[PDB]
Parts: sequence; structure tokens; C-alpha cells
Amino acid sequence: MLKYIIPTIMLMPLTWLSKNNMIWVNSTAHSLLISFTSLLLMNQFGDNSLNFSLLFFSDSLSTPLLILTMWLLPLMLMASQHHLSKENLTRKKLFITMLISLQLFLIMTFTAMELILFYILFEATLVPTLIIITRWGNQTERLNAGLYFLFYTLAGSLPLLVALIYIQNTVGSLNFLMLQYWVQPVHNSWSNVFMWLACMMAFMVKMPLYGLHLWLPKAHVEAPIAGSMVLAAVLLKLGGYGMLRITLILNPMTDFMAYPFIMLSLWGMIMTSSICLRQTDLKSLIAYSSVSHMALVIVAILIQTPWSYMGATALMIAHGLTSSMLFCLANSNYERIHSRTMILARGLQTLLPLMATWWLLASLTNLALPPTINLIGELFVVMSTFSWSNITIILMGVNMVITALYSLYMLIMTQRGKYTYHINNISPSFTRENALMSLHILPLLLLTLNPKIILGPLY
Amino acid sequence: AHIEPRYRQFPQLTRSQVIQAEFFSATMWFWILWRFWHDSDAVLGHFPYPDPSQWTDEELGIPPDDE
Amino acid sequence: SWDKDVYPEPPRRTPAPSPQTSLPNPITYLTKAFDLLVDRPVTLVREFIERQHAKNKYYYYHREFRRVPDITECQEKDVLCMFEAEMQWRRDYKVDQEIVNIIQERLKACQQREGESHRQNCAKELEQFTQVVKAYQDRYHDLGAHYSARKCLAKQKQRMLAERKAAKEA
Amino acid sequence: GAHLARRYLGDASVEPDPLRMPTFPPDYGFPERKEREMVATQQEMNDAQLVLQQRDYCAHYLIRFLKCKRDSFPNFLACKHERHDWDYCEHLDYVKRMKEFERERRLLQRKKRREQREAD
Amino acid sequence: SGYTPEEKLRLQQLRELRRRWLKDQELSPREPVLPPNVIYKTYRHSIFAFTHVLIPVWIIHYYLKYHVTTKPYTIVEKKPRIFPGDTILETGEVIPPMKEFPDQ
Amino acid sequence: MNMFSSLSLVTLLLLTMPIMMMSFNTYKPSNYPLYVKTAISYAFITSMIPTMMFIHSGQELIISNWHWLTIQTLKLSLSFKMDYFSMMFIPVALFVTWSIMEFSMWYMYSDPNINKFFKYLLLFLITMLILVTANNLFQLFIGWEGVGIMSFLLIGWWYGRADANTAALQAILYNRIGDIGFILAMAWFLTNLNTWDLQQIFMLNPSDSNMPLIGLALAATGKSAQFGLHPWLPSAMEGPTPVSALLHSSTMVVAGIFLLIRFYPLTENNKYIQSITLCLGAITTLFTAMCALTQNDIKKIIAFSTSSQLGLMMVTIGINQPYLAFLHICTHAFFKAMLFMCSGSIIHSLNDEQDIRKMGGLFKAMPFTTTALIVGSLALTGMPFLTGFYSKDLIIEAANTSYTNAWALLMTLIATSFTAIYSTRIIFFALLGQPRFPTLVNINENNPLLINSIKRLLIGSLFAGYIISNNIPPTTIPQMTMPYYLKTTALIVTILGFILALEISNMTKNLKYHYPSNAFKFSTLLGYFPTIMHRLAPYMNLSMSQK
Amino acid sequence: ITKDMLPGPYPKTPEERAAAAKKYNMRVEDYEPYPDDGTGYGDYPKLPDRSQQERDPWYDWDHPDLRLNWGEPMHWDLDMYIRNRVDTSPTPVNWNLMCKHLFGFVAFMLFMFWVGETYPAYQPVGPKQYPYNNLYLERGGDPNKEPEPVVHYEI
Amino acid sequence: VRWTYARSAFGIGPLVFWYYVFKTDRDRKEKLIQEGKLDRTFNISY
Ligand SMILES: CCCCCCCCCCCCO[C@@H]1O[C@H](CO)[C@@H](O[C@H]2O[C@H](CO)[C@@H](O)[C@H](O)[C@H]2O)[C@H](O)[C@H]1O
Ligand SMILES: CCCCCCCCCCCCO[C@@H]1O[C@H](CO)[C@@H](O[C@H]2O[C@H](CO)[C@@H](O)[C@H](O)[C@H]2O)[C@H](O)[C@H]1O
Ligand SMILES: CCCCCCCCCCCCO[C@@H]1O[C@H](CO)[C@@H](O[C@H]2O[C@H](CO)[C@@H](O)[C@H](O)[C@H]2O)[C@H](O)[C@H]1O
Ligand SMILES: *C(=O)CCCCCCCCCCCCC
Repeated sequence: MLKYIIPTIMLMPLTWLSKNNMIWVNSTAHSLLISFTSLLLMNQFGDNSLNFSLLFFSDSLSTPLLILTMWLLPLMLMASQHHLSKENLTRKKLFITMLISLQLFLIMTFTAMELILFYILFEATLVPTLIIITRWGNQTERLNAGLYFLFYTLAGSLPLLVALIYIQNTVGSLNFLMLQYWVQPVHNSWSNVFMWLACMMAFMVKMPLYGLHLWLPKAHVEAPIAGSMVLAAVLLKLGGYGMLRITLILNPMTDFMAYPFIMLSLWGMIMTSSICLRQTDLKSLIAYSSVSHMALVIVAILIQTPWSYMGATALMIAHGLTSSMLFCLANSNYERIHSRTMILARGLQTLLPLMATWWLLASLTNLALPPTINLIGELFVVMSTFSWSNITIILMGVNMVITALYSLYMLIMTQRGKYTYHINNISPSFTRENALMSLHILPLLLLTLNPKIILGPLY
Repeated sequence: AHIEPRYRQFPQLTRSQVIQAEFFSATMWFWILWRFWHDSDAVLGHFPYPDPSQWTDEELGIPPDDE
Repeated sequence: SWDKDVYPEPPRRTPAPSPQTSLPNPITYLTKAFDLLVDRPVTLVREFIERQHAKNKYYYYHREFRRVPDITECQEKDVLCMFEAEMQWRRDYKVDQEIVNIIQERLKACQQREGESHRQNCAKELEQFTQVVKAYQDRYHDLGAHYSARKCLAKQKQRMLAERKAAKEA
Repeated sequence: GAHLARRYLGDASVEPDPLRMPTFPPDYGFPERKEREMVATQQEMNDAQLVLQQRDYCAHYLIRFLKCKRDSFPNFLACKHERHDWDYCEHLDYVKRMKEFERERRLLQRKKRREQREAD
Repeated sequence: SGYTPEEKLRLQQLRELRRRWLKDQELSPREPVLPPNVIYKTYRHSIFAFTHVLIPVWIIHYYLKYHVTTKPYTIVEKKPRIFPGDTILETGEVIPPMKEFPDQ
Repeated sequence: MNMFSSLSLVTLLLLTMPIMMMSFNTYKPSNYPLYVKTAISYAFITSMIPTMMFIHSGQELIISNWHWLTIQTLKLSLSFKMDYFSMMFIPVALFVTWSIMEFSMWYMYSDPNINKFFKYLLLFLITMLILVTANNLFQLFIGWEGVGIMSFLLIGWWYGRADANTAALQAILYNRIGDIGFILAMAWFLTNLNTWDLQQIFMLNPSDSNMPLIGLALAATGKSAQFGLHPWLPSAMEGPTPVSALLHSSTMVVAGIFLLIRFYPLTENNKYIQSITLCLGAITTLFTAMCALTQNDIKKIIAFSTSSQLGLMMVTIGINQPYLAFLHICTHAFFKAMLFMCSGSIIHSLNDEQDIRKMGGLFKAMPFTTTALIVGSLALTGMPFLTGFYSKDLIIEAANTSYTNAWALLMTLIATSFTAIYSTRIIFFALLGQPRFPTLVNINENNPLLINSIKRLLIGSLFAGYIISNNIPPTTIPQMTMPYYLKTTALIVTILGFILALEISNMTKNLKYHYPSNAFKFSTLLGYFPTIMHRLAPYMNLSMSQK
Repeated sequence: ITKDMLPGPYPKTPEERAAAAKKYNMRVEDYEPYPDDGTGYGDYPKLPDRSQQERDPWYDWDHPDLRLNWGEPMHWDLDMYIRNRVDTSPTPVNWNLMCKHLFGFVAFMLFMFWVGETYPAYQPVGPKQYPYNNLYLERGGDPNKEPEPVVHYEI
Repeated sequence: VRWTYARSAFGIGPLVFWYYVFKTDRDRKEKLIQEGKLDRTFNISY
């Protein structure tokens, strides 16, 4: 993994040593080259994973998440440079440096063998994240509202640290390869119930789980576009990636300890989709859309069948590209009207014809139109949870109806109908914006031709 | 505009549309009469329908009332 | 092209044309038009390509995996022996998925081939599909997403205990 | 038909039950019936790939019609005689079913007549 | 119940401008200033059949004959119907007739 | 098989070529609509060659050409089932689409986005042919949702109109409710069997098929707009008239019926599902026919005519006659697509007037439109030996002589009579009488695109039923022995419907003052299903969201 | 926007009620808050629960598709009352009568279908007969076994 | 602005309900599988 760590670090000298007017050109060009070389990680095997060294490994789960992470850095740079153009030069380089350091922690996080090494990096990603959201965020409101920092660290980060420390004492190691052979069953015990919650609550909050999700809409309304892109696309998948790994050592206690979280996810899947129908803020609508989609991933991970793990991996990648594109589409409107209200500017298809095509494609993938990988992932989770209990088809089906409703409602409200009379500064879509959208959707649709490389290790 | 609009009057027609409308109206009636002549059974009935009250006890194998 | 024994097909019986109408058969004429405008030009192009291929002849091979001890022979917590047995079990699991796929493809090919008589003429294919699916279910069903040779063996021993017990009951 | 008014409004005791009839021995009342003879062998229908519902006691006339239909193409008007033989052979079968229903009804009346001849 | 004298005057003044504006939407003769019989129907159709039928079937036939049909069970025919009195091409077999039908 | 299979795929591949050429390959936006019509016309010719081979010797194939994905023991491939139903439906749909596209070349002439309109019709056709030829459930799902989205994009064509956006989103809502049944079948077939292939499903032939078949009945209920999920089809009239012609004939609405026909080997042996689809169809066929009696919008009447005929198709499925249900899909596509093209011809002449109360006196003013409308109306109402008679007549005979629900049979016969009433209603108010339209007369049907497009469907509406019914092979034993009063029931109630409708129409001329009735308001307002359901259901959901 | 032109806490005193009424461009007699409870509406006006389809379509609205003027207070549930969603326009038939006729129609048809199952229609014919033991072998029956024979006789 | 400011500024019951619906179903299903009374003849995908 040093062939990706070292070039990523070298983006920092490159950014600080570029000519003043070349910082965006230089970093975007070279970060796209790192993204190109990330495709060499797809040297996967049917039986073994790609174990590079004592610290890092890659398997079919982390590999697609790594490629998505490395793809997103150039896209974030393209999306950020317009609104940072009035920023002074030293602050543009610090902003770029935060994004590079965020990628450095993410690629290391997804490949760490040792779960304690994963924990330190899994938390180090918050330092660049909060700095980006707060220092370049919209308002004076605190994303780390204090209550959320306390609840998360007390009920999430700290219990996970103690559980991991406890596990290594008992097992003698937290290397994930070792945990595959030395795993022992978890018997019923009040102490074991608390180990289970400790091992899972941190990832539940980051997913987020329904009932622990109110932080996510607040963060999106405050974050800059790059913040929303990384947060939606990857940072939520850190919780999903963590659960897919740590559930190896939690059986068979997950057989019953998962019921409350499945209930929260199955019900919260419908409650958050319905909320999307009465959202007045695009960024909030997309944020609640992510909660609904990540409810499927939690259910898939907790019932742990081969089909649900394949569906979970596909869902995480598909949502990453789709939710990121939706935030970029909303941001482009915001950069003209300077408001997140969804009802303010209407009938935009009349004024921006091609951008309306990007909107339609983003909405069709969001509502899981076949054969997009959005549906492939969602169908697999639906197929698996039907076996878990046939009644779930009712809740899964109803959510499919509602998801189509708010996806097209968002498309209809903003793109169709009569345009707003007094808004007279809607300039034609820039090449930068059109290319930003097409770099989201083309890879998303091309993956329909070869879905196996996003189906994870269970494939 | 080879057909001028008129005010409060019957529109100007062409011969081509009137002749074609009549040819296909007359085709429909020729077809219905031609088929009815040759396939009248399809409308009235292909085969006779027996009256079961006529079948004798011998052929239905009904034993005499005292057997 | 493929192996006829693995993917069997019965001998084809096509009845001879026995026309009883003076009208020309437009299908036979379109067949000649196809055999002339489409097949022959296509065949010429392919034959040229296959000539280039014959000039350059190189070979690829089907990888062979020597057998190693199973998980039943590994020492507890001996990862070095558990690793090789675990990889071997995964390879066999992947192969067994494709053995079931071959049997399903036979069943589906049979149904289409037999037309309206498939219920009687595909009973052998149905029986074979039934037994293979049963054997696959016995091995690998209900192991979970975190399956392994160890959990496969635990399932087997549990099944072996139930079989052994019902023998006493008999 | 009138038979439905009889069974639902009138006396259902002397009306054949469609889902269970015949309820009397086939020989009863018949000094030695003949069995129905099937012309088409069982392999012939299998080769012809007849639909199972079509593999009844008329299949030989359908096997003939399907052969002529293939052999007269393009002429899709070339098999009216083969088609009519199959249609007629099916009509005769339908009439035979109509006799069984009447036979079952007549007998159910004979039973009733004899049951109430006794108690009298 | 009609227009007040100011209402009529405002309407008249907006009529002049509105009608002048619409007259100004008409295009000049030069505008837009752009930058720099059976055979015909047969050629258009003949070239269409070649590009949109012949080439596609050449590619499809090549694909099916040499790439699809060379893999097992990719194109599965329904077996032809055999009727009594047929002659099998592959073997020369002769399917026997059916029994003599009873009169009908 | 080399010619059969090659020509089977070139038809599909050919229809996608105008889509690929949109990437500026010799692009000639001068006449893209003409290019699309030509591709359909050539696609019709090539599709007729496999059809002849099937007609000849019953040849059928499966083409599983591309292996897409394997999920352990579930291999997914791009597989096309080129069988009885695909053979015969594809030429009909291509023939009908060819006429609708030539008609659209005239109807949509002034639309600035003419090219985009024709691209959407082509995609709308492609997703239907993915549906019909699909050989596994996943590929069937791609087409199933494909038509749904194109329905949304074409119903909401005029996107500045809020009513158009509301009808487009209504179609999606009602159709995705039906898709719960589709995924339920997919989940059941994957779990209880181990396949989404139709071949392995029929080979295993489960008896405990209530759950997967209730899922398919629900999926067909929404897509083909049976009672319960039906209001969206009338609402879909917001789209341009050429959209309604395709929607109501050779694409979306018959997909629900087509799905149940595909699975007849399962519905054969399930008397419970047969009883559900019989009753489900029977109420639909009557209820929608009753609604059409009092409608005044010409597009609404024809839209309810479709729901009533789709109800009759669902009845045919429920009396265990799937091959007659298919024959009705084929025949119905001819005269129903024509009726929409005749309404559009009238609507266009009268400057976008769709209310029959503002029509009248068109019998001579529009002679060729009148001829096609009369032929179309007679074909719809089962006039002997026209295209509609070869399916409707046999369906009523087969329903009469089956072991059937008695109430469903009576409701099916009354709906047949009502068909003659609203068909008369269109002829009486649109063509007869004195003109009731504005004083500046722009009536002009003299356009070769309009004449030729309607003429081809008129020829189909005369001979298509006879030609098809004489070429398809027997798959059932048609029941031809039956009493006279059951044999002639369909014709008799059709004739009494015509007689009973003349009296009602003529009383509109008496100088008597009407009096509204509870029955009249019930039929006019569509039984109040939209007014109650479309207000109450959104209210409960939307108010629930905020709190 | 300043903080004094924004929604605030529930108004207690008539002086405040005046201040909020002015804040919302409403007259004092028209203004009324929502009931003071945990719902958290604040001092936002409670406006008539009507859809935008009831507003004069001919008036020259600033937002013609929403039929809203600029500066006019927006109903709380406005996004639920846009012309694409809930409509409250007066109906030609009273709401309660509509529900009784619709439910009465569905109730009467469902009952009648149940009766139709109880008393099915059928023709006066015996069962269809099939050869070879009711097609025992064709229906996939086991050929190692022998079926108890079914015999059909001529009538 | 005032509208979107105010807007942007039952409960456990359904969760308890759904818990008993699914928990009961999966207990009935689990019992049948151990008694061999549940048909899974061809079920090998999960
Ligand atoms: C899209 C563009 C992508 C560009 C990059 C990928 C293209 C690379 C193509 C190189 C392929 C060469 O593949 C190579 O072909 C030669 C043909 O003699 C073979 O060569 C070998 O084969 C046989 C015997 O083994 C002999 O004919 C030959 O003397 C020997 O050297 C190699 O065993 C094979 O590996
Ligand atoms: C799967 C592989 C498929 C390989 C296909 C290879 C491409 C072969 C096509 C090359 C020629 C395509 O030509 C493309 O279609 C027709 C051809 O007449 C043209 O269209 C032309 O004919 C139509 C009617 O026939 C007219 O309406 C149009 O005005 C005229 O320009 C398109 O403007 C052109 O862009
Ligand atoms: C194909 C055959 C179809 C036949 C369908 C027949 C069943 C449908 C019945 C719908 C009407 C039911 O009517 C039921 O009684 C009356 C009106 O009838 C209504 O109640 C009221 O209606 C009207 C108006 O106020 C009054 O004249 C009536 O006296 C009063 O009872 C009930 O609210 C309704 O429940
Ligand atoms: C006799 O021939 C039976 C078949 C003919 C049609 C029967 C008509 C049924 C009358 C309606 C009864 C409704 C009971 C719910």
C-alpha cells in the first residue's frame, strides 16, 4: 500500500510548491493519476486476499472502497475551486492539504490488518473532517454541537477502544487474518452483551442508525460541497466497513442482539423516506435520503448471509457515487441562487437543459432503476431479508414506493413547472460543472457492465 | 396551405380523401358479407346441440325401475 | 467445441421436408439468400482470421492444485495448517457452486429442448438436479456470511450426530 | 343452464354433482360396456409434442391436422378438412360427456324413486 | 362598470409598446446569418438496408456462429415435431403411420 | 436456427441503432423522426422472418448469449426467449408503432423537441421488447421498470403544466405498488426454487404457488390498471396523443397481462389464483366501462375503454384461457391504437378541443377519420369477422361454458353491453348532429402522414384477426359445442347495447330539463375513487411525515 | 435578515401579538399563533388549511404556479398544499355521501363474488376423460410404479 | 425565509409491534426447520 501512501503524501509538496495559479491544475492532474493506479488493487483471488505486509492488506471489500476514495479526491477538487476562488492563496493550499490528509487516513483505514490500527485511523479521519466543515462551513453553527461529540465519544469511540483492548488480551491479537482462524463463539452473558454493544455502537452512529441520525442532516447543511461529498460518499461507509469486519467475532450473539437494530433500520427506513417528502432543503432531503439507504446496509450486515453481504457492498458503492452526485447537483444551483431552499428556483429544465439530464440520471439511480448497481445492491438485500422473514417484503416494498416518490418529487419541483420570475442570474452550465457530473454518473453506469468487482468478498 | 379555412361554413374537401374513405368503408362491408357467407357457423353455431331429454334409457344404460 | 459428456445433448431428429403445396416456400428461398449474403462472407472473414491464428500458436493451461490436509487434520489454533486447509476448502466451495450450475444448465436446456413433453422427458435431469442440490445444501447452507471450513465441519458433525442417534432409535 | 336452477333452487338430491360424478359403477345398467379405444400411441403424442390437455381421445385427428398445417405452408387455408375432422371428433367427445351427465342424473332419480318407494 | 379614464390610457400606452416589441421579434431576411426519382428513394433505402441490416447481421451472425454457439447450451432449440409418416434426415428412419381410424 | 437467431437479434439491435447514432454519427437532425420511423419499418420486416419460420414448423429458441453475473449457484445471463408469444407480439407491436410514429411525424410537427419526442418513443418501444423477450425474471424486471420510467417521461411531456407532472408521478406511484408483487415473486422463486429463469421455474413446477402468484397478480394489477390500482391510466391522458396511442396498445398496459400469460404453466394448476384473477378482472371490466358512459373528454373515454378491455383480458386469464388472452392483446392493439389516432385527428382539427360536447357534425367534414372511427368502433364491439371478433367472441364463448364464478360471468356480459354504449356515445356526439365547435373552421385531414398511418391500421383492424387466428397453432381444445343462447350471447348483448344507447343519446335532444342522478354522478366522478383516495391517502402520508 | 424579522417564541402579551402580526405582514385581527404546546410552532401564523388550487387562478400572482404573492405569509404545510399534492377544493358531492357510495359499491360487489363462488356456473357434462391411466406417465408420474388403472367406457 | 426557518427548526410503539411480528414469525419458522416440517428442498441461496 506504499505505492499509494507515498504518492498521496507527495500531493502536499506538489500543492505547496506549485505556481500560485496552478494549484488546482496540478493537484487535480496528479490525484487523477493516483486514481488510475488504484485499479491495480483488483488483483484479487477467489480464496486468499491480497496481503501486502504485516500492516496492510486488501480484499474485495476494501478494494472498491479504496478506488472510490481515490476517485473522489479529484472530484472534490473540481467541485471546490469555484467557491474558494476568492479565498487567499495560503488558505486554498490548507484546504487542499486537508483533503489530501483525509485521503491519506482513509486509504490506510480501509487496509489495516490490526483492528487497533484501524481504530486510530478511523478516528483520525475526523480531525480533517471537522476542520473542513467548521473552517469552510456555511454558518457559525457548530457541527460538533457538543451533545453529539459527547454522545458519540462516550457511547461510541471510548467503548470501542476498551472492547478492542479487551479482545487482544483475551485472544492475544487483533490482526484480522488471525481473527479468522482464532475466533471463538460468544456465549450469552451480561458482560458479552456490553462487549457486543461496545464493538458496534461506534459504527452504528457513523452509518448512521435511525434514532442516532439527527447529526447527519445538520452536518450536510453546514458543510462545504467537498465536505458533503466525502461525508456522504465514504465517511458513512467507514461505519459500514467496520461492521462488516467486526461481526466476524460477534457470533452467535448477533443472532438476537441484532433485533432492536434491525427493527430501528426497517422502520426507520420508511420513516426517513417519508420525511424526504416534506423537506424544504435540498441538502437535508439528500441527507435524509442517505439515512434511508444506509438503513438497508445495516439490515444486510446484521442478518449476515452471503447475499446480504454482496448486496451491502454494492449498496455502499452505489450510494457513494449517487449521493455525492446529488450533492454536486444541488450545489451547482446553490452557486447561482445562494439558497438551499428547494422551492425557490423551479422550472430549471427550461434554463439549463443539459443539467436537467444530469438531474434525471441522478434521480433514476437514486430510486434504483434496473439494472443500475443501485438496484443490484438493493435487490440483493431485499432477496436476503425475505428469507430472514417473508413479512419484510412489505416494508421493503413500501420503501421502494416512497423512494420513487421523493426522488421524482425532487426532480419535478426543481426542474419542471414554471420558472421563477425574479431569478434572472441563472447562467449557462460551465464545462467544469458538466464534467463534474459526468465523472460521477459514467463510472456508476459502466459498473453495470461488470458488477462483480463491487460485490465484495462473498462473491 | 392547399386548403383554405372557411368561416361558419362546411370545409373544402378533396376528392382523394372522399374516394379513399368510401373504398375502405365498402371494403369493410364486403369483407363482413364475404366471411358471413363462408363462415356463418362461427356466428350461429358449428355443431348441433343435443337435447338430453330425448336420449333413451337403453342408450344411457338406465336399469328398469324394478331391477 | 465443449465436452459432450459434461453438457450432453441427445441426437437431433429433424423430419425431412415433405411439401404438399404448389406455392414456393418463402423460407427456403430466404435461407438461400441468407446462406449467400450472410453466411459465406462471414465464413470468408473468419477463415482469414483463423489463418493468422494458425501462424501464431501458443498455449495456456488449467491450473492444478495439489491436495493438502483438511481442516479435520489441523491442530487447534495452528494457523499455518489451518490456512492451507481453509484455502483448499474455499476452492472446493467455489468449484461446488459451479457443479450445481452445470446441473441447472442441463435441467434448463432439457426443458426448452423437450417442449411440451418436458415433464416426462426431463425426469432424469430433474432427479439429478434434486440430488446435487440436496448435497450442496447439506455442505454449505446456513453457514453465514462468515463461513469457514471450521463451521462447515461443525455443521457436518452435528448432522453426523443426528444420523448416529436416529440409528439407535431404529 | 336450466340444470343450474334445478340444483340451486329445486331439489339438489337428484342432480349430478359436477366435481364428483360419476357416482355409480360404470358397468351398472350396462351388460358389458366397451372401453374407449385410443388410436394415437403414447410415444406418437410425445414426439408430436402435443399439449397435455390436447392428448385426449382425439389426438390422432390433431396429429394429422398439425402435419398438414406444416406441409401446406405458406397456404394457411390448406387444412380445412383436417381441422374439421378434429373439431368433429371433439364434438362427439363433448356429447359423450353430456350423456354421462344425463345418465348420472337419470340414475340419481332412479335411486330417489326407489328410496321413496321403500319408505312408502 | 367599465374602464376608468386612467385605466384606458395606461392600456393604450402599453399597447403601443407591446405591439412594437412583438414587431421587433420578426426576423430579418438574412437572419439567421449562418457560418459556412425512384432511384433516389431506392438509394436512400438501399444504403439504409446495407448500413442498418446487412452490416448488423454480418456482425450478429459472426458473433453467434463463432462465439456464442461454440459454448454449451447458449442457443437451445426446441426439438422439431415428429409426426407419424415422417422421415428423419439424420438417420433416414421412417416413422410408422397411425392405426387405421374408425369411420367417422 | 442460424438464420432464425440472427434475424431475431438484428430486430432488437436495429431498434437501438438510432439511439446509438444520437452520439453525432452522421447525425441529420433535419429528419431524425423520419429516421426513427424507417428503423421501425425495417425492424418490422426482419421480425416477420422469424415469425414465418415459427408459423411454419413451430421453431422456437432461447438465446443466452452473454454471461453477465454469477452469484454462487445463480447464473445470470442475457437470454432471449423467442417463442410463440415473442414471435407473434413483436410484429404486431412493430406494425402498430410504425403507424404511430408516422402519425407523430404530423401530430408533433410544431413541437420544438420533436427529435427528443421520437427518441423517447423508441426507448419506450425498446424497453417493451426487453420485457416480452426476457427469459429470466431479472431481465424481465429491466423491461418492466423501463416502460414505467418512459411512461413518466412521456406523460409529463409538457412539464410546465402541473397537471402533467401530477399524472406522471401518479403513474409511477401506482406502478411501484404493483412492483412489490414483482419483487415478492422474485424473492420467492429465488428462495423456494433456485432460479430466476422461466425454464427452471416451469421444470420444477411448484404446487405451493399461492405466494409467488399473488405477487404476479399484484404486479399485473398495477401495470395493467385493474381495479384498485386503476386511476392512473385515465390520468395518463395528460400526455400527447401519440403517447396515449402507444401506452394503450403496444406497450405499457398489456405488460401486466403479458406477465400472467408467461406464467400460465403455474396458473394452470392453481384454481385459487384463477378465481382471484377472474373476480379481479370482472369488476375492472365493468367498473371502468360504467365510468366511460358519462365521460365527456374523448381521450378519457378511450382510456376507460382500455381498462375495460384489460379487465376482459384478466378475466380470460382467470378462466384458464391464456392463449385467448394473448390473442386479444394482439387484436386489441390494432383498433385501439387507431381510435386514439382518430381522436387526435379530430382534436387537432378543432384546435386542441377534447370535449365531445364541442364536436359534432364531423361525419362528412372528416370522411377518412369517420371511416376509421366507425371501423375501429365496430372492431372494438365485436362486429363479426373484424379484428376484434376473433378474440372477444371466443372469450365470451369460453367464459360461458367454463366452471366459473357466476357473478363474474354476469359482470363480464354487462360490460360487453356497455362497450356498445360508450362506443356509440363517441360516434353520436363526435360525428353526428350539427357542429358545436367554434366558427373558424380549420378541419383538414389531407396529410399523407395522417392518411397513410391510419390506413395501415385500418387494414389491420379488418384482416389482422383473421390472418393471425388462421396461422397460430392450436394450443388448446376450443369448446365448440354449446347451446344457441350461449353461442350468440356476445352478439346479442352487443346489439342491445347499441339499441339501448340510441334511445339515451336521442333523449339528449328533447327540450326537457335534465335532473342529476346518484348513478350519473357516480359514473361521472369515476365512483369517487380518485376524489377520496387521491386526497385522503396523500394527506395521511404527508401530514404523517412532518410529525 | 435581522433576528427581529424571524420566527420567535409563542407570543404572550397583546403587545407581542401585535409585534408578530406586523412581522408576518398580517393585520392584528387576522393573526393568531398555533396552540402553545410542545409542537414548537412558535409564533408562526396559523393560516386557513386550504390548497393553492382554491386561489383565484386569474389573479396576477407573483408566483403563478404556486399562486403566492411576494411577502405574503406561507401556510405551514404549504409544500403539502402545492397544486401537485393535496387538494381541498369543494366537491360537487358531499364528502360523506361519496364515501358511503364508494364503500357500498365495493362491499356489495365483494359479497356477490363470494356468492358466485358458492354457486358456480357450469355446463351439464361429465368430467373430461384422458387415456393411458389419466395420462399418468405424461404428467411426470413415477414409471417404476404402476398406477391403479383408470378405465373409460363408451357411451 | 421565515417559512423555511420555522420548518427546519406513535414513537417507539411501531418498533415494539414490528419486533413481535418478526420475532414470532422467525420463531415459528425456526421450530419447523428443526422438525423437518419446513420445505427447503431447492433452497440453497441465502
Ligand atoms: C488495448 C491495448 C492494450 C495494449 C497492452 C496489451 C497488449 C499486449 C499484447 C501482447 C500479447 C503477447 O502474448 C504472447 O504472444 C506470443 C506469440 O508468439 C507468445 O509467444 C510464445 O508462444 C509460442 C510458444 O510459447 C511461440 O509461438 C513463441 O515463440 C513464444 O515466444 C507468448 O507466449 C504470449 O504470451
Ligand atoms: C453493434 C455494432 C453495430 C455497427 C453499426 C455500424 C454503423 C453503420 C451505420 C453508418 C451509417 C449511419 O447513418 C445514420 O443513419 C441514417 C442512414 O441513412 C441517416 O439518416 C438518413 O436517413 C433517414 C431516413 O432514411 C433520414 O431521415 C435522414 O435525414 C438521413 O440523414 C443518419 O443521419 C445517419 O447518422
Ligand atoms: C353492476 C351492478 C352495480 C350495482 C351496485 C349497487 C351497490 C352500490 C350502492 C351505492 C349506493 C348505496 O347507498 C346507500 O344508501 C343511501 C343511498 O343509496 C345513502 O344514504 C343516503 O343517500 C341518499 C342521499 O342522502 C338518500 O336518498 C338516502 O335516503 C340516504 O340513506 C348511503 O350513504 C349509502 O350507503
Ligand atoms: C347454464 O348454461 C349456465 C351458464 C350460462 C350463464 C349463467 C348466468 C348466471 C346468472 C347470474 C347469477 C349470479 C349469482 C352471484
